Amino acid sequence: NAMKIIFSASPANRAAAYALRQAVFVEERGISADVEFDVKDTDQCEYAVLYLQPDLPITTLRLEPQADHVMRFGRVCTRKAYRGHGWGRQLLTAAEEWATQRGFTHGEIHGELTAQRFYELCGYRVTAGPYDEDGAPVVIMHKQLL
Amino acid sequence: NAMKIIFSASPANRAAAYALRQAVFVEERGISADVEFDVKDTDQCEYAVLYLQPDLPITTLRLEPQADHVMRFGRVCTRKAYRGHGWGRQLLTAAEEWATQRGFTHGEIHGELTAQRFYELCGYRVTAGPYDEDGAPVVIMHKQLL
Repeated sequence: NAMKIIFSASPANRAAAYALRQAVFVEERGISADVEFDVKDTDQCEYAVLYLQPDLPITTLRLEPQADHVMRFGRVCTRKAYRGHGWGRQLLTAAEEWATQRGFTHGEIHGELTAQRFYELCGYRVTAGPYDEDGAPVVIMHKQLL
Repeated sequence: NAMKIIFSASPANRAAAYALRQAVFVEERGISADVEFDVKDTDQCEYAVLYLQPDLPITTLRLEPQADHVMRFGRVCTRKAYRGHGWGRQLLTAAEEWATQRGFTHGEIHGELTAQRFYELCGYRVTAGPYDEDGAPVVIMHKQLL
């Protein structure tokens, strides 16, 4: 049993991603479900999921391609018992490589202000903000992918 | 007497730019002067000014270079009696050409929500927002320069 990472729009992988987001954003943190789950969540949307076992997804992000070869990584979260062990960082490092393989040259993050330093260690920089949306501070960050 | 456009950090051109901004942002629209005039306003900062005559500046913008060959155009305004005749648009078209000559490949605007369509006609697109800062809605816009 090795740790595994999956990029795809399948029913099963899609389910894993929704289950993580429902537990963390909606239930644990009290965000409205019609805010968390949005018009971009279709059958065609691809998600990145990291599994310790086949029945145990632990961290996830949503792939959101933009114009001009910019990839945005969104809906980022980690199962509570597994936070603080570098799994999110491992997932992101793999998602960057997946994106460059498909011709994107820049990563893009709309992160919570409190996560600024984390993303700076991964090589992102603020290009706009802080501002405010849905009630709390956000910063726009970019990184050149190589 | 031809219309003239000037790009520079000289006392005289700098003065023209401050006079326009003081009249429009501070006096006409009631923004705090320590908000309008900021830490970027040094002797080394370059401004773009359009003159009908040598004693008559009518529209202006501030040159704000960013990392990675992105030029931001800021502190944009036009003398009241001369609004709505395309002068701002003429200035911007000239500032884009000035920037490409110096190796910048992208224009960047942080505009008021109400100006979205104007900038779209000039070839910009929203890449982030709307949000809110200093009390009112802003959108982040980009354009490829050619």
